Amino acid sequence: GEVCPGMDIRNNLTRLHELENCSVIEGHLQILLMFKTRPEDFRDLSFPKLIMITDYLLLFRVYGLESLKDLFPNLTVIRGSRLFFNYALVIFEMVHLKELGLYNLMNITRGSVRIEKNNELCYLATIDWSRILDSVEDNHIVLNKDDNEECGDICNCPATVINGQFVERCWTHSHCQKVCPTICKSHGCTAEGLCCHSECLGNCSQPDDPTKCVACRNFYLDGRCVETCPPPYYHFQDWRCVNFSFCQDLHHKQYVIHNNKCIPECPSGYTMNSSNLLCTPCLGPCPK
Amino acid sequence: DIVMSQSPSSLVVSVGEKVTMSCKSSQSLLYSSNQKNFLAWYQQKPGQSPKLLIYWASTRESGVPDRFTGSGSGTDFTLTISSVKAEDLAVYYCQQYFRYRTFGGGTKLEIKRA
Amino acid sequence: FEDYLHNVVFV
Amino acid sequence: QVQLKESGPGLVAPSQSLSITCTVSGFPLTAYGVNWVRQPPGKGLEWLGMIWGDGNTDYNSALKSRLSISKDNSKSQVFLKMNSLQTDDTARYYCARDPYGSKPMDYWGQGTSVTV
Amino acid sequence: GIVEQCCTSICSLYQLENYCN
Amino acid sequence: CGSHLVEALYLVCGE
Ligand SMILES: *[C@@H]1O[C@H](CO)[C@@H](O[C@@H]2O[C@H](CO)[C@@H](O[C@@H]3O[C@H](CO)[C@@H](O)[C@H](O[C@H]4O[C@H](CO)[C@@H](O)[C@H](O)[C@@H]4O)[C@@H]3O)[C@H](O)[C@H]2NC(C)=O)[C@H](O)[C@H]1NC(C)=O
Ligand SMILES: *[C@@H]1O[C@H](CO)[C@@H](O[C@@H]2O[C@H](CO)[C@@H](O[C@@H]3O[C@H](CO)[C@@H](O)[C@H](O)[C@@H]3O)[C@H](O)[C@H]2NC(C)=O)[C@H](O)[C@H]1NC(C)=O
Ligand SMILES: *[C@@H]1O[C@H](CO)[C@@H](O)[C@H](O)[C@H]1NC(C)=O
Ligand SMILES: *[C@@H]1O[C@H](CO)[C@@H](O)[C@H](O)[C@H]1NC(C)=O
Repeated sequence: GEVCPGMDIRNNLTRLHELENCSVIEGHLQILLMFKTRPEDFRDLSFPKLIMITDYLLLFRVYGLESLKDLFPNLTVIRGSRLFFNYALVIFEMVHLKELGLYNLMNITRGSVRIEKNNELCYLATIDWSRILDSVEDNHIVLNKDDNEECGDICNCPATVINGQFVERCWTHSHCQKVCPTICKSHGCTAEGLCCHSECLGNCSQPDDPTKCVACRNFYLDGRCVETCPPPYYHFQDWRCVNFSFCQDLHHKQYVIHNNKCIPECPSGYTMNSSNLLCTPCLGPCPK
Repeated sequence: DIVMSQSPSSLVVSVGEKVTMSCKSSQSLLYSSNQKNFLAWYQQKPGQSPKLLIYWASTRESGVPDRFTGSGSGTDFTLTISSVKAEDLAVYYCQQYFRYRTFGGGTKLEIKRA
Repeated sequence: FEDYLHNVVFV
Repeated sequence: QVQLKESGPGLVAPSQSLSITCTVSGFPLTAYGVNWVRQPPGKGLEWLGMIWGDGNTDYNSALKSRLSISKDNSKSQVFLKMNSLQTDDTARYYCARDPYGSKPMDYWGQGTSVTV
Repeated sequence: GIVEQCCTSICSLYQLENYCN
Repeated sequence: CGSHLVEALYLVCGE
């Protein structure tokens, strides 16, 4: 599809069109501070092309927004290479939000979820988070309408044992939470429940095929999901492989190479040799 | 491209026993970024085209029985066949896939009878 | 945390 | 459905060139690499070259410009082209798949006979 | 930052006006 | 002053 930069969208909705053809946002996505927006500015708006965010997803004080089901219906993985505090998902003082509707979100690699102070918000206790996040211990979901024991939640779907009773699991009235059988794990499955290929992440358009993943689990290179970048390719942004040249181009006007990774900075104990971008250990103490 | 060397040129053994052949490279094959060695083992049952067996020098290919067991790290590698069954007879080769790809001179396995 | 949030989300 | 088969001319007189077509099916050539390997009868297996998903090429330095590897991805074909052969080039020629990122050489052709 | 400038410490106008998007 | 800091900042902007 497209890989675009981590964005910061505020005030006017107009800036939001910068995302229209994007499939992966390399970095984070932050949409915030829109005080004059109304329901009807969203009833015609969608980003079905966005499948993955590499860092974190963050929504804060966006008014008139009632569900995300039409905003990001097909976001499937959030990778959490960088986190906002400890969070890979932040839903905060999202006044007007009724329901989440990320019915396609299968996995949040790394981070935790913080969903707080969202009066109006239900369909939260109807989600089994343990099917999306590794560590849910540090989940922080309080002070939503859902905490008032008074929610009209309605969904067919499966029930999990999170509490002292099984609980039907769904996102909206018309979308169940997808659960893959236990041993498929993080790889995803078809509607029947045949496991997708083991190097795929959340979903696949076809079973048993590493070019037909919906979001690579390890690294992406040249169409396929792979275990690792072979040389002469370098690990980038902890999700995709590139050659020396790509990495170099970025650096010149602040990327460097070390451990076969392309990274912003040389790690401690190392200085940057000028001819080759390669971090080398220091001759005596490091001035840095 | 680097230089691979195997030993022996040929070996013989009878049914039931374990077998270990060796290989060596002119450069270290352990990939830093994931801690895996970039080496392969292939078996070629004779007259037929060869079959992939063991990659990252220890990862077993699906459809290979547990009796086949890969080892070694750095520049020096070994392949092990624990408990020989009848049609285990083949010529085995080492391949590096670190930079480009090159094969070893190979080593032949034979089986003992009358 | 609300602390974090502001400290960081501001031009 | 991963399958490879090589098309050799079989018989080549010295000082003339070798053109082999590896025809693959079941997978996209835009997403995997392909290797060329030969074996003279009862001798070793020899790596000749590979072509990556992106058109990138690797040749054994042994081949001093003698080797050219190119492709037609829309028609699932890989072309090896090798100049001015001698009798020491008498061998069985294979292409084999290369899942570079994840695997080494999975799936081989049955191999085609070439004699000089 | 703003949270230290205008919450722990109690603020005034300019302080804020400067901060406006 | 938490939530109000957000409210008060808006007062100021209209922006
Ligand atoms: C969602 O999908 C993932 C598969 O991608 C799935 O499994 C988890 O995957 C991650 C990444 O491969 C594993 O995390 C690593 O495990 C080791 C174990 O000791 C850690 O030490 C690692 O830490 C390193 O990597 C960090 C981040 O990448 C670096 O910041 C740090 O410097 C370290 O170098 C690393 O975290 C993880 O093991 C599995 N998790 C489990 C529980 O198996 C995950 O389960 C899927 N989630 C759900 C809900 O399905
Ligand atoms: C190193 O890596 C980069 C990034 O992967 C390579 O970029 C690739 O090369 C070409 C040249 O920029 C890209 O576009 C081409 O553009 C013209 C448009 O005028 C078009 O006619 C071509 O068909 C082609 O699309 C190409 O898309 C791009 N590939 C990728 C995966 O990003 C770069 O070339 C690499 N360098 C080497 C030496 O391999
Ligand atoms: C999306 O692609 C079309 C191609 O015609 C183009 O018109 C449009 O500007 C693109 N938008 C973005 C944000 O890249
Ligand atoms: C996964 O991809 C398939 C094929 O495009 C599609 O039918 C399905 O809606 C997607 N999402 C889920 C959650 O299965």
